[PDB]
Amino acid sequence: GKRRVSYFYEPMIGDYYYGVNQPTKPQRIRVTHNLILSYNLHRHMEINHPDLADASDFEKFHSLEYINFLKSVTPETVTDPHPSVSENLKRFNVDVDWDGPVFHNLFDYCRAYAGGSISAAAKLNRQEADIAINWAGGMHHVKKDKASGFGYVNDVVLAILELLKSFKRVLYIEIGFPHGDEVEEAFKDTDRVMTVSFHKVGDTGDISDYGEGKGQYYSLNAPLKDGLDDFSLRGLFIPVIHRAMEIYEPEVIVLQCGADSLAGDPFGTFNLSIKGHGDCLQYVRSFNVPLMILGGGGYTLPNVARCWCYETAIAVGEQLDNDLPGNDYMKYFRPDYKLHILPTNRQNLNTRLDIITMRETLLAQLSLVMHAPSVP
Repeated sequence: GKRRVSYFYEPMIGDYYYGVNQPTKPQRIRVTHNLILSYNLHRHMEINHPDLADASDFEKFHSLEYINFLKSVTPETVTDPHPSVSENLKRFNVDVDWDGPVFHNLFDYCRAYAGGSISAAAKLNRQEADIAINWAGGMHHVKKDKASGFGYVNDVVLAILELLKSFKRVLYIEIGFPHGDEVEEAFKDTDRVMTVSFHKVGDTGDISDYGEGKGQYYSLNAPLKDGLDDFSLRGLFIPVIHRAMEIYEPEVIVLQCGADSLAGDPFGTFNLSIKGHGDCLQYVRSFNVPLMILGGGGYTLPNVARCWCYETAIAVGEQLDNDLPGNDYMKYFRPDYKLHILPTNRQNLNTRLDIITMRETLLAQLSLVMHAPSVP
């Protein structure tokens, strides 16, 4: 009676990201896939090729001038760039200071990763999967007109728009490092999406940024300090999601599993193990409610691949051996060659009392949902 799990993967995505002549250059989705197969997880899920997204899909959320710019970005146009190209790279926040899809096939990279998310939504809509996974997605911080990180299109908004065609109520949860402001804002004035964001304290997503009009109280924010550990996160996550499920009764869940919240990420300050990150998914998966699982940020490639391999196993109801079976990227897991990671020595600035404080605030906010003028 296992859950039906559909796993979306474009095998050419590494080719779009690094070019056809770098087949062994480590690419986060290609390596994640490698680890998943090394644990025989293909035996427990359906592997699906996504339908590619196109510009018309992107333009539901994104500005035409931005999407046209992305179409123009090629190795020939951005190498020795004309000043007009450099100015656009700045205006649209496209970083060209690393090898990556900018220098290979940016637009098809976008079509493939976003297509995975929108294809996952369509499959959940047709009830052909109970859980749909797209690790290449989860780009929640991409703006209508600006890129961010690994992301150039906001596949999360696009996926949620797709789900709203068939589902009355969507619960979106995110455990990546930054606030997915762009997702929260896309849905801020509706009660047909509840957003719950666990993120580093920053410029957006304060604990009283809880929604507008029909959306009042349907945006939840947990702005957390440096050094978040498994214990702290669990103490907040489980009670808040327990109450959200009881009160909001979503028809479908989207979980963004951004891996920049892991210990030792060079662009995050949190201290989660893979067990502590995965515990969030384990709790969500315990509900027999349709589920989309997405990736996101995460800048220590071996830790990202371990994290999403482990979470694939959680999705399919398998336990994995911590001793890594042979894979095609073994040197990157030296010297211990384990699936799980240890937290660093980083102090947790989120005190026990800070966690109780935020918990009581969010639980109180959810109580106010019961008094909303109308029900979705």
